[PDB]
Amino acid sequence: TNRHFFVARANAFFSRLPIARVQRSLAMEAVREGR
Amino acid sequence: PQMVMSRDELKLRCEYCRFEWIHDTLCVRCPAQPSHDQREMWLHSTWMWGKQQ
Amino acid sequence: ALVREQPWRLSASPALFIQVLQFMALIKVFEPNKWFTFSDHAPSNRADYRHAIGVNHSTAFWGTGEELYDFMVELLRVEDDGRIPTMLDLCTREQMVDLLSGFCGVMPCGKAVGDVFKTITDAFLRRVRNDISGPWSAHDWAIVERMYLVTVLCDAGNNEILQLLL
Amino acid sequence: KNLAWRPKMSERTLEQFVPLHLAFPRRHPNSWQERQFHLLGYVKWPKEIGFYNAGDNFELTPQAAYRIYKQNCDETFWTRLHNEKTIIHLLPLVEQDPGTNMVLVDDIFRHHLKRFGADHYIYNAVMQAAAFAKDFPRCEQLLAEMRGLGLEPNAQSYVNMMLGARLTGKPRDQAEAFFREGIKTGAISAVMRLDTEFQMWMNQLERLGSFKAKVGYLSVNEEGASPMPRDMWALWGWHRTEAKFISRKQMISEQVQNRVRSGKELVGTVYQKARRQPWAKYNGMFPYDYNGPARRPAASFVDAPTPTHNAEVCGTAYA
Amino acid sequence: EAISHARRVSWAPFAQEPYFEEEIEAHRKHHRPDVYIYKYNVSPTHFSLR
Amino acid sequence: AHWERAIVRKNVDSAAREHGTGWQHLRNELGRQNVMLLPRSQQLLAQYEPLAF
Amino acid sequence: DSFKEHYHRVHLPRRLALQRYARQQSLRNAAKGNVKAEEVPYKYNRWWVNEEHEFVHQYAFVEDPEVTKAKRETLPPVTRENIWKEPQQT
Amino acid sequence: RCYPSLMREKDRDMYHCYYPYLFDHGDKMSLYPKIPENPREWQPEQLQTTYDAIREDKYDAFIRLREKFPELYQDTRAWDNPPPFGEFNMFYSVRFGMVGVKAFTCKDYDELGNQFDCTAFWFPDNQVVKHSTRNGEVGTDKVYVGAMNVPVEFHKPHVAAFYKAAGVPVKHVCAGFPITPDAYAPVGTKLDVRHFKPGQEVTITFQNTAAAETYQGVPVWRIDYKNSLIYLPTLLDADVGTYVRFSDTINTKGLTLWNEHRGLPAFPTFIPPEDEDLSKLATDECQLKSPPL
Amino acid sequence: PKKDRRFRVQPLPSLHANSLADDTPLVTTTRTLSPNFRAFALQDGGVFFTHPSHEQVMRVGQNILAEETKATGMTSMDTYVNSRIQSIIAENTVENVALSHWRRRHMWNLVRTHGKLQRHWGVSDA
Amino acid sequence: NLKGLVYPLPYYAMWRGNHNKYTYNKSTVCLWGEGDTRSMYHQHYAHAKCPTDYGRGGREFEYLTVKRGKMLQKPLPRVQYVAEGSKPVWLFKSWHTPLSSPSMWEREVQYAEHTPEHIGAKRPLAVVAPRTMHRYLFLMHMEKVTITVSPLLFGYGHTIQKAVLDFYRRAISARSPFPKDKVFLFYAIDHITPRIEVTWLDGTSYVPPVLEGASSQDLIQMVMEEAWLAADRMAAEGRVLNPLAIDDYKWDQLVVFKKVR
RNA sequence: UAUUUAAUUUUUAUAAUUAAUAAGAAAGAAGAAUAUAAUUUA
RNA sequence: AAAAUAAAGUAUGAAUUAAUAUCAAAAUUUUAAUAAAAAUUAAAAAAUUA
Ligand SMILES: [Mg+2]
Ligand SMILES: [Zn+2]
Repeated sequence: TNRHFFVARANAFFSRLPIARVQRSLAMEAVREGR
Repeated sequence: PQMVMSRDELKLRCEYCRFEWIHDTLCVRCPAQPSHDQREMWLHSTWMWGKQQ
Repeated sequence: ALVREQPWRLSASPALFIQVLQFMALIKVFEPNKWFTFSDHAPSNRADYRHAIGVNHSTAFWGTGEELYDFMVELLRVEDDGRIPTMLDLCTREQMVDLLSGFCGVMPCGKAVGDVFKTITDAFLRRVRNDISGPWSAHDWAIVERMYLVTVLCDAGNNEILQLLL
Repeated sequence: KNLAWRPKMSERTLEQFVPLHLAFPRRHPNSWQERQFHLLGYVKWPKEIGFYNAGDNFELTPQAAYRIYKQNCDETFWTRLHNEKTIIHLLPLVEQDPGTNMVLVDDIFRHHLKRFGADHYIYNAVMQAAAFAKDFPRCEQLLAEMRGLGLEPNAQSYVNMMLGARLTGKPRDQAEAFFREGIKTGAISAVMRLDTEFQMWMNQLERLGSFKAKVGYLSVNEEGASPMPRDMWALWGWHRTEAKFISRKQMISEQVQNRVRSGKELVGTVYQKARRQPWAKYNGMFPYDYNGPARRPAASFVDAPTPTHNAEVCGTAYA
Repeated sequence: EAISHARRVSWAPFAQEPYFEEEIEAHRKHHRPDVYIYKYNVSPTHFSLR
Repeated sequence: AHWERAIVRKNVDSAAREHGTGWQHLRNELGRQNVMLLPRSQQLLAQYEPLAF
Repeated sequence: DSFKEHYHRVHLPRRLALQRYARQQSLRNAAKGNVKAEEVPYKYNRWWVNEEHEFVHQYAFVEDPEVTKAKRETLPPVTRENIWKEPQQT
Repeated sequence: RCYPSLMREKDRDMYHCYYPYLFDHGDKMSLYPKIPENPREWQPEQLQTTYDAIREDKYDAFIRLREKFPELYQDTRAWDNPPPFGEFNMFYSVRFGMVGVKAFTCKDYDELGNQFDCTAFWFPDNQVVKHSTRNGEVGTDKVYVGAMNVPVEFHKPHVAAFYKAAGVPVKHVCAGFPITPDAYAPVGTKLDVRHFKPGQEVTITFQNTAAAETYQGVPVWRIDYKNSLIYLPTLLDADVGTYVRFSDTINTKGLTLWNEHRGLPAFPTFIPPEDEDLSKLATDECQLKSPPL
Repeated sequence: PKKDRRFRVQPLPSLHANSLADDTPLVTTTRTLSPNFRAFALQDGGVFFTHPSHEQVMRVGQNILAEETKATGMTSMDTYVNSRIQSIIAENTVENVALSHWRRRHMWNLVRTHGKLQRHWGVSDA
Repeated sequence: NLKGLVYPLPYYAMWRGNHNKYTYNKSTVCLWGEGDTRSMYHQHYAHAKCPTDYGRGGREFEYLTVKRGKMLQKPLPRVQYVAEGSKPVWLFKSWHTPLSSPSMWEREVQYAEHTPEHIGAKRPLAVVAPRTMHRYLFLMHMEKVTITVSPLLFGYGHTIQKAVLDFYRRAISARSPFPKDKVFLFYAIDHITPRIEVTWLDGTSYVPPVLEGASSQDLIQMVMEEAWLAADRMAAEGRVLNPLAIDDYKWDQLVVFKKVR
């Protein structure tokens, strides 16, 4: 499928959201409840 | 129901056998002893021209 | 704007009625097919043709002048004797001419619709009959002439007006 | 695999949906309509004589009816019911002009009286005529003559009296007294208490208000007028068996079946040993349902006098 | 239950004969008295053509 | 030959149908009146001489 | 070019033209000074029992353009807390 | 089974009707068919019924019974009292989804020990970019949702034109959602993530690693309404960065997603209470999580 | 052996066997202009018909048309047809060019633009 | 095959085979009472269907309908022939009750307007009557049956005379459940159209309508139906009615067939 | 290689009114290539 | 099925093959033996690759 919605990607913009930060956040919520 | 070859081979066996019409086909129905039911063989109730002559 | 939420506005001033109509005839809205045509020898159907596999989904039928044209026809479509059309007696004579010409020019045929043509032409005649006894100038002859020209272009010649000019 | 055309279903599932009794996309062309009008032996008459009115019903014209009467009075086949049928056919004329159309009613009256001595039929009829002609004294006089003759006034005589009483513009309780006296007599049998029942009769009359009125069923004069019914296969029933229009020689046979004694079947009864089962009868096309109704020579008028006044339009007759 | 408004005995706590002929009320439909008006049957209840 | 005379005949036919008849009557009657117009000529008449046809 | 798709090829724009001709009715009921949304009568008998004696229901919905016109114009009121702060059970 | 109960149109009439059958004279509803005003158009062998004891009485019972036991018949009220428009009809209404991005992968545990594999989707800016109804026809309505605010010069000039016309800030991407007229939200609306409920199911359409794929059942796991994330108990086959079109899965085998038992959506869209400011709010307390599977 | 595609003569109303009689020709045509065709008998045995001319007929058509549209008013198609009839009656020649051509070329009278480049009935050096 | 907008109602589209793909006809294929049959007359559907209500045809049938414009909801019909403030009497009809009791066949809500005082009636009459074929005249609530014939009226062949006297012959015959002591034949002197007259436990008398061309069995039929109606009418005064030996309408019976071998 | 299918004709803001079971300026590397749309850089 | 090698490419440039009209797609029946032969109904766009 050659359409625009499907071809274009958001990779370049990922710095706008802090993936590492949130992963560590839910690791904190991982140890808080004791998993 | 047993399929007879023509109308003449039809017959009423019971006191309770009746003649009945199934869409232009003549038949015999028995409300008691259903083994008595006889269809005069003819075209299917739903046929087209190409499909059944 | 001029149909849905402010329907009165077009009847109020005939000036902008004829303006919209004429701009609408200038771009040719009722043959969208010649928007997509690069050579008049191979006329494109881009506006008129769809397939179920989705060719021309974007360029497919767009109601474009539909509501506008039909609506501003229904402004002239009051044929009832109880009330003559309210905007037509608000029109200057040459205005009437140019709005008839507008209709005549919007259609893909290049010929106005019968009811409209009849209404306007007949409104114009009853104006002309009254005015010709009063104050009159050579200019107003020009108006009548280029009325009669339009009339012939829409293929109804007006025998009345013609025999007025001759 | 388009599913709009070849759906995913068994033919076993799908064959309930093949209509074997099809209604709307009809099987009778227009060309045939006229033909099947002749096959049944019906005749086209000039609009003066009568016509097929809006409900596709053949109705005679008044002044057509009176003439038929005037010719056939002494005929052997003419029965006492035919008289009252004619009198009924005269009512609109009677109301629109009570002076000159009442005399006809009295011709029928006296004539009937000397062919068949006196009857309920004739007295009911003329008293209803007087009820529309708005003569009350004529009605009471009539009723007295019934009782004096030994004729026991019928339930319809009391309804005639309530009608006369009403549309002659007389107060309530003259009609109420008629209804109550009629119920004491054992003519009218009412199931509800008297007041509400009487209200029902009054409401049923005011719906029915007379020919001259501003409101009523009889007050509607528009009649879709046709020389022939615009559909020949119209049903009074459920099936095509029960069809409204039937041959004149069948409509004779059933009239025979009616007037002959009841030995095989019940009558005047609600049971009907043989029940209506149109769906049980033969469903299939006969050859006349393909080639069209069989041709019978069209009904023709030999040596009809030349149509003078062929230009003039005849007036729709309620007159 | 699965029963229709007609045929349902009360609201308090078919395929073999598809058509019916409508019922007049019981005490009315046993012998039904004939009354002319100008060629219409007029009852306290119903109207007809005859 | 058949294609062409089919065409001619078709034309004459429609030109007759304007006047409420058809080839089937006009052929016979043209023969009976001893008129002897070839079909091609009735076509020439129908198209170029309507009043005469 | 099968039969069906040529048919629809020709007739789709004619369907559009015809329903447009249906539309212009409201337009001449507009220009004359009246403004009304042509109303659909509410259908009371949607509840049925078929030959096999079981309950069948007919779903009939009626869109209101005067509601819609307001729904495209302005925001909804604030989302109730009963919705988002508690989950939707499975 | 997967078929409803069949009913033919020849069978819906007075005798098959569940509630009383009603005849429509057009000004008035009565339980008697309309008697034609022109009496001479009456048919032979046809009764005109002004009054009928049988049918009128049954009706009489029904009504008084409805009023004196309103607690038993509160369902019957559906017959007489239809729901107005808007107001989220459970059967009628369809809302729009929103446009996501497959960001990363994760691992979660439920109440018990279990290893979940979550894919995290990110909804950077979701606005309503366009309204489109096709020739005013019914059920043709679309709401076009855009994603990812983007610099002026990104698109080929003809896209930028589109966004200029609309009035929306320029987006990297758009997707249309077919909806019912009540689910409209005004063009330029900011969409949140809590437009989705944490317990629901969601239809997902993305690009496979290479045509378009659709996963229709997938339940929602966990939602960050700070970082505008969303989590799914799935491993997609998709590239990181891939835009994904989200929708509500409208029914699962005879069952509506939205009902009183299960719950109700934030209907046209989620809208935030004006008092809250995400700028004062941390990541953890911003969590919304599902009930146990 | 190929199927026949040649054009068929259309089916005609059935005759009632009264056609078997002599003196009753089986062509039945009685039309509006029928009385206008007068018959005379030539000494040859040939006949001689007297009829109205082309444009007398066409003008009759015009009268009927105008008289049909007097009530409701002429729609565009009636206007076009009346126009064409009128021209055919006065023709004097044969018409070889598309009727629409003259309108296409003259369209600038109908649609007027802004006054800068606006076109008039003579242009250059003005 | 579902594209475009798909409504959450679980299966609307299933019966036409899962697609939304045509839908723009106002016309369909119809049995009697289906859509375009709106305009043709049919005995049944004429009184059983409002002809604004005819919908689409066969397997294309509307489980779901979406239309636009304002909705007009007309107020429900109000009941005729009852004056306001009138406090009615309520009846309790249950399936618990068998069909043998008159308590099934009558008004479920009983007003004081609908109660006839002509006859003594505490509660209004019934609205529906059972229908069977009565082979024999059997004493029901009748205490006497009088048959009056003038022998001076005379004729040969089948006449109403013969019919009435045959009524008598049947009532007094061996196989008749009617007690033979309660049937009274009366020869009248002057020219009486033969009449049958039955007198009930109420003291009210009924005269069956001997029609021209009436036969024996019609009179029997009539007298028995009428006897049910009057049994009810008496039940409405509050008379206490003893059960009947013979049951014409067989409520508790199944149709039995004989054996095979 | 002819037919026949399956794919492709290199970002289409958007997709489904029907058939059957869809297309805006252009070619090197799609990566300045060691997974950041520049890790500060002479 | 991972690993190694080989396929857009500039340049060079053969061989089998070749009755053909810009082509021959789908189905049904018939005809002296597949019948790309007939007849009927039908609905096959171009380029490139497997
Ligand atoms: Mg030759
Ligand atoms: Zn048997």
